Amino acid sequence: AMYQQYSPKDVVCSWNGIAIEGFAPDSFLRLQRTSPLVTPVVGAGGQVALTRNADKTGTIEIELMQTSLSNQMLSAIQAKQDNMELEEDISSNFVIYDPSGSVLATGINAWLQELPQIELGRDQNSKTWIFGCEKLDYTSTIP
Amino acid sequence: AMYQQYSPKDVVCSWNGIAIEGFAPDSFLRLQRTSPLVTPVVGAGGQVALTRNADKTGTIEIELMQTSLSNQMLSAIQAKQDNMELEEDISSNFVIYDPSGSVLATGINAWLQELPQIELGRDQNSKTWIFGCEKLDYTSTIP
Amino acid sequence: AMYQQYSPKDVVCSWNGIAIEGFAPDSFLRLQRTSPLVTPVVGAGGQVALTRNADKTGTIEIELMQTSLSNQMLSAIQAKQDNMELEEDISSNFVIYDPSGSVLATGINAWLQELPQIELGRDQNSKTWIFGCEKLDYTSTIP
Amino acid sequence: AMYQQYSPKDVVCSWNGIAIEGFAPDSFLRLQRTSPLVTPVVGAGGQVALTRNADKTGTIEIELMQTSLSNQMLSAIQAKQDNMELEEDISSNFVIYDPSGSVLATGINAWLQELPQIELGRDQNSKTWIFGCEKLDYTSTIP
Amino acid sequence: ITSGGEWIDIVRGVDWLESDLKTSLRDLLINQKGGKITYDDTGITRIRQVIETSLQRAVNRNFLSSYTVNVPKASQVALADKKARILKDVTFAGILAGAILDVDLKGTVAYE
Amino acid sequence: MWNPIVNVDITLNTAGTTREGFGLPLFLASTDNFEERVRGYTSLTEVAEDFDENTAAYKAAKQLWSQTPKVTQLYIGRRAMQYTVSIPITVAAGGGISQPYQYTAAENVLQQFKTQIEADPTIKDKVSVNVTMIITKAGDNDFVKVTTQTVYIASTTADTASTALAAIEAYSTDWYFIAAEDRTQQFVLAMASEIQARKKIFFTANSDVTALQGTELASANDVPAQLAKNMYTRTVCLWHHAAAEDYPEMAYIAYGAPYDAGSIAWGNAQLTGVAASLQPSNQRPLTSIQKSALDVRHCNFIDLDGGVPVVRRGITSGGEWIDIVRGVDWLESDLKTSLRDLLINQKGGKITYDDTGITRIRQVIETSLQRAVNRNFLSSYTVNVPKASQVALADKKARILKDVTFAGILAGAILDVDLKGTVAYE
Repeated sequence: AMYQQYSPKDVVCSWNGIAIEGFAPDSFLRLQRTSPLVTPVVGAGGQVALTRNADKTGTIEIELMQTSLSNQMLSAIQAKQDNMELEEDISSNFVIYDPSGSVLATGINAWLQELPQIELGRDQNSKTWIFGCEKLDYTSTIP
Repeated sequence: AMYQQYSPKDVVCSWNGIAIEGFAPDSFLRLQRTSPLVTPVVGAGGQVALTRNADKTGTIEIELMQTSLSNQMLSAIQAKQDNMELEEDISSNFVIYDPSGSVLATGINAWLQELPQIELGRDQNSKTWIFGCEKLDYTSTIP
Repeated sequence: AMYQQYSPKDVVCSWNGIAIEGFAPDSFLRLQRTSPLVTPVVGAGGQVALTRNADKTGTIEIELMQTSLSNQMLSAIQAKQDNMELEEDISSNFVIYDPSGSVLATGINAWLQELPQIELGRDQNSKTWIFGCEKLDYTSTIP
Repeated sequence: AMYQQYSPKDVVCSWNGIAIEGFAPDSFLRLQRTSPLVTPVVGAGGQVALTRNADKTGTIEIELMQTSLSNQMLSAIQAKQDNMELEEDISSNFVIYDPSGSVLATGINAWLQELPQIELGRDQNSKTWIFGCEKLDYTSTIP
Repeated sequence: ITSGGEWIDIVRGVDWLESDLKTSLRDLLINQKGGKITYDDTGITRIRQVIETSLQRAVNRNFLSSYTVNVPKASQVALADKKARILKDVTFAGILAGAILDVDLKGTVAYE
Repeated sequence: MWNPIVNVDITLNTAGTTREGFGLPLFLASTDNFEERVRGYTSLTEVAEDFDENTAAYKAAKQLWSQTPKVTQLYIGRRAMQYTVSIPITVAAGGGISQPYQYTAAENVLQQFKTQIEADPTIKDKVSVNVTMIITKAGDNDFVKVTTQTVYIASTTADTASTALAAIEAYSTDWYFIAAEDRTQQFVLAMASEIQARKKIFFTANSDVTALQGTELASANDVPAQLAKNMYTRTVCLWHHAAAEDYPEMAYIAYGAPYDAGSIAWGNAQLTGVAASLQPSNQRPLTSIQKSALDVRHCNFIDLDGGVPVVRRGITSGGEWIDIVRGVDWLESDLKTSLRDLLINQKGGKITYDDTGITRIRQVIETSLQRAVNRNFLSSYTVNVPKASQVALADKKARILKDVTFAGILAGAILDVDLKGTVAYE
């Protein structure tokens, strides 16, 4: 037997009600936790006690093509959020749909954290957008 | 004469009662001690005295394919352990079976320490799971 | 030639019939005298006369891990001594066993003097217990 | 064997009927006694006599995040106690629940002693609240 | 001590150890609700793992001090067992810790 | 039957591991406890059932399994027996045939028993009776026993080494080492002469005090000297005071039996629970002169390096190291098995009598010699085979291949060291 087949074409990302499209040629998505699950402590005599970290935030980096139209939407969304009172909410779930199940995480209460760097040359350079999340939840299809 | 032949096919890893399968193309397993065995101290006159460290913990890094089914099992196991009281035990022996004897260590009272980073591109990227252990025991077949 | 090797693993402390275990990662034991042996006095003309102090008390500070089980025993022992008449004895010899001979002192008629400070954070903090002694005796293996 | 595992997530503090939440990133709790248990006296001839101090008060310092909602509750509680007659009682037990047993003390008849200092910058600064107690009792699970 | 000379502690500890092994392997074999434990080295290593964990549970109590486990290769099991769906030839060993109950003492007193 | 889902039989008896190597031991003893001429056992517990603690057949087995790792199996042979009767009965025969006899109130009683036996139509033909009285074999009977207070019984071995060895070989050929209970000069020499014509090794002990004196082998005539004079390369002789009624030969056998052939050295061997060779008169370790006297006879002994006993040299009576003999025998066996596997399994084809078929045999011979080279037993080898175009036609009709030869070279080891030095201020 062989495992399920991966297909970049059938990967869809969404946030704030819009769909993000125009993935870059390579490495168009990254997910990572901020801190590890456990932190061991070893005494001078060799005894071990475990600390279970409570932090569960993370980061979602999505990278797009230079002339993708999704760049305009994110800039337009960012411009709106700068003119909103602190009481108004700016976070939304970052949902990734992948029929192959190669992505195991979803972003709970994600926010926009950084803007892309812009570079120009003879060829096209990608643009990286960075997001945060209150809790990067890892789930699976229960065997 | 020539030494025994190595065979990746006949290597099996197990932990928490499940079998971990779907090794990555390269470097699918790593074992290492946290501290050295001895630490010399040299005085201004050249005398030497040896300190024998009591720490014996270690780390076991196992790396799997992007779409391997063993990724779901570990996520499902991790999700359960987050909803358990501190009094309940979460450690188990990490047993590696290798008929060639190229692996000399076993993990005593190992725990899950970190979750894999997720990246996507045109091709398939591996996923790294990291474990700890109270005592990474090195054994051998007595000559 | 080289001197004897130090080993934290083979250090055992005892007091009041119980064994104290679970040493902290660093600096888990300290011994010190309260006063110096001699105190010179110099006149206006340069003459010198020596005073030999009779005080020989000291202090023994032992530091343990945050979740060590020896913390409970000492608290339970302290709780008993608060409900005892002044005529009852509360002192006992503090014996340190060290095969390397790097510790040269023992506590004669030691008592519990202070309780640990408790602090909590993301990681584990040690707990310091302080003892006194009527006479901190320095001995050696006679050459 | 290894000791019990510490977990900041499962630590709960309570006082005056309210629950205090929103611990700071580091060192969110501290407990300490005001005076030592014993005070030795040494004569000129070397004799020793012990004084057993009767003081058992202490201090509990709990530190919270800048925008934690528990800051408002404590300010509102403090405002009420300023408009109460001296005959009315203002003390209450400070109870700390910790399943790992790394905290050995509880505050009997604790009162609010100081208000936090307020500082603002580019980032978030914590706020420290200080309490007293008639008797900082150290207890343990009897072996 | 029992009438046979063996300490009660040893007898009771051995019985508890057997019970723990029996419960752990039972929990592994049950709860395969929709799958198999195949009769190959992959399935045998999973049993090795639980046996080792259950013996480590005894080592943690300071009842034992060390242990070893041996299991057969799936490529050399007789085919009668594969039809009967049973695993044999599993063995292990252990070593006991001990305690102190009496003391013998001698001393001297002198002017010198 | 109903079996538990998990079955756990925990016990408190510590156990050790065995090992498999080249050759198995056989102990030839005077016994009547079973009918078969050879019977095997796998542990000392089984041996205790058939034999009592005071028999030599039990001491030999007890010595063997003292060493670690253990030997997988042990064989015990049965010698022919003759029984004698006197006046200070029951007679048995092969197959469980037993007949009692009785006369009521010496030559008259013996003749009464003889007449009763010779009149019995069931057991008489399988035994013989003669007048004291003597009972021996007869016809096909290979087993006979006599038991029974006015009548006394005795027993004695009633065969030579040659006959017993032939009778035991005609039953079981699976054994390499052979030791014997009997230690008389005649039987030992006969057995040594017989084993020399076979691919087996004969371990024996000795305690003759006349062996510890005299350095001239020409004049000496004890058993070790006679063995050395005959150049019996397949006989191993060990000197030990306790060889009167104890069997350290089996411990020495078990020292190296569990291991592979040709890859170990039998000298400087450490035996568990075996004391050094002591002078019988004052129970003190042998002096250097007595050790030299044993040395000239090619007889082994247990030496003390100063605090530890160790068997020294480990050479056969012919001067050849035991390692060489055992390695050569294993090499022959390996060649024999490999060529047998090639020749068999041609189940539907041929090995034609041309160069194509001869090269295939060359290949297996070379592979089987490379197996020995890998052990570090040999260091190099060569093979030569005939051309199919020059083989005589008689061989082609007989379907046999001849003129195959090979050569090898041995590796060696180190067992002693010589050293010199100096000390000075300069």
